Amino acid sequence: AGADEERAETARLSSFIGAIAIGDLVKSTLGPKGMDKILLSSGRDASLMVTNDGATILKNIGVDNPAAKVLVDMSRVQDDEVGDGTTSVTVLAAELLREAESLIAKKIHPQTIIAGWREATKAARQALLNSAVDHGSDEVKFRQDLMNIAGTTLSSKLLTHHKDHFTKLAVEAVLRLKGSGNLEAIHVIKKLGGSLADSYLDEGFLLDKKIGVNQPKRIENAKILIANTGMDTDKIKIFGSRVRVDSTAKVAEIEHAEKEKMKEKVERILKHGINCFINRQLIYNYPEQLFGAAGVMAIEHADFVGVERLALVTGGEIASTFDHPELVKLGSCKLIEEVMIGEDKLIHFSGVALGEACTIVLRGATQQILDEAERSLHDALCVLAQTVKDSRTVYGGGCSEMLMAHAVTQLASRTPGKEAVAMESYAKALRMLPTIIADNAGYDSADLVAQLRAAHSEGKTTAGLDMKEGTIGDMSVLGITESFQVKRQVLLSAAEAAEVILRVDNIIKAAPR
Amino acid sequence: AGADEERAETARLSSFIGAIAIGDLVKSTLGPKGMDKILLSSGRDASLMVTNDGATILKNIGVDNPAAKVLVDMSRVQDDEVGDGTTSVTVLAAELLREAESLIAKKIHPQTIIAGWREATKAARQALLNSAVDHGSDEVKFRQDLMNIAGTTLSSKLLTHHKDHFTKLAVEAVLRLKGSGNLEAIHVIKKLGGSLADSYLDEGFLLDKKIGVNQPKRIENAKILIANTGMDTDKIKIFGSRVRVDSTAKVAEIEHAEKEKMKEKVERILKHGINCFINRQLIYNYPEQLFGAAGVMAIEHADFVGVERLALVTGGEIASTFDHPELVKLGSCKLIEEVMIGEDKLIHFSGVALGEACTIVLRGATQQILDEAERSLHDALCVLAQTVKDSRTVYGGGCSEMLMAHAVTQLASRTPGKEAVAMESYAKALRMLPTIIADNAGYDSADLVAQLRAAHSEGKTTAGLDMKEGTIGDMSVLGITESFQVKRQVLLSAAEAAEVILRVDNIIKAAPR
Repeated sequence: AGADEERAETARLSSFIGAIAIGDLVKSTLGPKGMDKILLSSGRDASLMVTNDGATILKNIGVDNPAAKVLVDMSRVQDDEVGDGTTSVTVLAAELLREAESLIAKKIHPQTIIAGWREATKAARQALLNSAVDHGSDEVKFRQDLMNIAGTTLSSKLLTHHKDHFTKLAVEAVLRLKGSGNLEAIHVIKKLGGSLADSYLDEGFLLDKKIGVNQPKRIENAKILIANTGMDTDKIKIFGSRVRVDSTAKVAEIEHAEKEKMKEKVERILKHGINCFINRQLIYNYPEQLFGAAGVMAIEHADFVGVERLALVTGGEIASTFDHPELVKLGSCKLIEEVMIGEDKLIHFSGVALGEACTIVLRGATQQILDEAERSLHDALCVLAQTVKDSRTVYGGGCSEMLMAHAVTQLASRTPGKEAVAMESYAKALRMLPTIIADNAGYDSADLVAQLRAAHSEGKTTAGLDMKEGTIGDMSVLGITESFQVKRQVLLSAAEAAEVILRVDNIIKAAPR
Repeated sequence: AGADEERAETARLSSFIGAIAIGDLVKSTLGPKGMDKILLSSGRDASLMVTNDGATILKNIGVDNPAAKVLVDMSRVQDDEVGDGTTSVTVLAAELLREAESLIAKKIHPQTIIAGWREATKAARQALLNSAVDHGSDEVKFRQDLMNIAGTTLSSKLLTHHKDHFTKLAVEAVLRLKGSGNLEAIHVIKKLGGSLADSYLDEGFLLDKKIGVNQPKRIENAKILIANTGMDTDKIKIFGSRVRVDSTAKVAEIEHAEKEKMKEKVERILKHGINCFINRQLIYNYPEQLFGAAGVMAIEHADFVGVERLALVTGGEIASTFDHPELVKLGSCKLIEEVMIGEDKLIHFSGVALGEACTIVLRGATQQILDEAERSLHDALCVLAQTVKDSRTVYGGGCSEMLMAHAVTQLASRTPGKEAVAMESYAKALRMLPTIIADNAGYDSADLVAQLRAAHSEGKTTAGLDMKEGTIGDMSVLGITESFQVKRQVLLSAAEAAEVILRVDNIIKAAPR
């Protein structure tokens, strides 16, 4: 914010360079046959993280001075709105900058060209409802639940040999989730034990905390108690001061007063039959001895985020002062256990009556490759949730991109003068995607482009790029699909992201999320 | 002393340089195709200020020694009477200085030449009587409310693709505003999302605070409580002074006394069914636990300005001590809730019975330019208030400037030789405006000048510069008009502001501190 004012040819360059740098790397990550990239960095890193998620690495690091971090930051909101699919939105935005070089020859007002985006809105709209896509998504569904798009998201991913099976699991998770109540209460955690499943579906919530060395091993017909206020007692406001006493015999009454807090907790805890206590904060030591004899399992410093999800699950409770027990607290009673899972001990909450919220647990052999499950897993939750609400999708594998390109070529001749060259340039941008997908397949890129264009022109929406084949094939059999709004938003977002580059001279940061 | 001293050519020149420097930055700003400017300076500035409105930026900063700050100050008096819309008054005054170069081809007394300023008065009258203007815009008004001047103020702003729709909305806001109420209760915030409307009109008030993580999600048949005094207790008007109590046993009573403040609050609260509590200041912790269990949503440290506006809307209240809830307070009861409109959550107050005090919330793409709208809408409220009050307007798009220019050319020849040279210089000043509006359009400036003059001299006031066409067109169809007093004052103000600089010869500065 101190200066570094750049104009026209050089200012354009800073954005232009940012777009080209990002485009080649994200480029290798598209399609069923994606390429893994290894990153090395110093200071609070430790090792090479292999991520083939075009958005995860970009979010993690803001490496340098040029403007692109905000453009990158934006893709996550897109994830919120529709998710990842396969990364492609960033690539299209970068490629319109390529013909900026052609424009120097044009030599008038770059802003005048910006008009083409006003037409770009038309292009976004024309693409919309002309694609001819899938139909159905009835609700729950028997065999269309998955073995489709999640597989596509993971096809580019290394884990597919084992994870194609657990990618399948994710849709079961979405079916329970759907109804009235938004996106809430979804939690999943990694484990180091190995099994031919690589995942377990928990009917309840997974935590990872323990009361202490002593206490009963298992509880039956468990009741749940949640307290806002801590077990600790002493200071308050209007302290009563710091004390000295006349015989050190009265210091004992102070000790006695502590016992009263212990007694209230045990006397009404017993009537309920209390099997487990969960508190989101520090716990006072005296009650700890009490809980072990009673036969009650308590949790010290339980995290608040886990608790809120649990409340929806159990049926909730009204959390206040120690009066909180019995009726003011609602507790589910199926099964609460501390269960050893092949090695690292954890606590399992299960059998929730509500059914609205559930937790997913992962297992594996034990290596860098097994850790990618955490990487892949974040991606799986978002893809499926989007598929239900949009109720619309598009054909993947580049099928969508070639058809649109045929239509846009016509447009450049149509538009007047100055607009026509700029509109034309946007059209040729779509051409690179077919080439990028073919090259990584191990087949000659030049042959692929021509054959691809002929099939899309013909009118078959299903036909697309088949990398294993090396030619063009039927995308629908493959099961590669993209959500409808991913394409709808990218067209509008690319247009509003590219325009800002030429128009604002002074950059840096501050504002909304 | 050692102070800067200048004579003849240099003294005049310092004034001369200040006028030229301002004109180049301001020229981009004028008319339906204006440019956004960002100025950065170090220290006592903090962040980038980009102001579309020319008057606001000049006032703010006194960058250097050369005099121009006083000329700038005059624009604000104009602003109270009318001000904004588009800025053109400053530009015209600056160009009058360029012809002074020709004045050296004379040499003794500029004051006889100064007769031109008197001549300028003659020019002002011609503008004010000629043309046709507009009449009514009498009060409330159904279709003449907007799609006129507000659109034009916005036209110089880039956002006007979807924005012009937003400008149209603002007149409805002024209709409620106007009356004996004066200028009060108007608040506007833009939000993340994507819709064609890009804006929502809220009959109530928009706020951004939360009681805490806990509390009911939505309140229905809401009762609103506003308190002047905080929930904090320990002071009073009579202290009971510094506290030391003979032993530790008594301090227990004091804690219990605190409970009475908690308890009084609940007893009054339950009968009413209180759904929301808003306090302007720090809030004591004990009540916070109470509100959550009850099912009441409270707001901590709410801004006072928002509160006053709300009182007029709800029906008001006598916000005193805890005796405050019930009949002494009036609470509107439609619906108060926390809503995630998109991906950012805010609290919405709506459904006010009174009907006169509304809040406007805007939707945009996701980045600065949208905040530009925050800039523009605030400006908009002032524009509408003046247009109705003035009851006078002129045609926009530079239509006004060319007509006056045709009349002034005759005047130069009409006067005797020396008067004619000075008289013609004022006349040519009007010529640059047609050129300035056309140049930012993206069309060659020279072609535009010849065609424009021919249409105005014909006798058609409505005809003007059409940037969208690339030639000239009918201004009236567009719906672009400028407030009438901007023209009276600029011509009257321009003469004496510039004149004081010339009237003093050989400015000499010396012998100070």
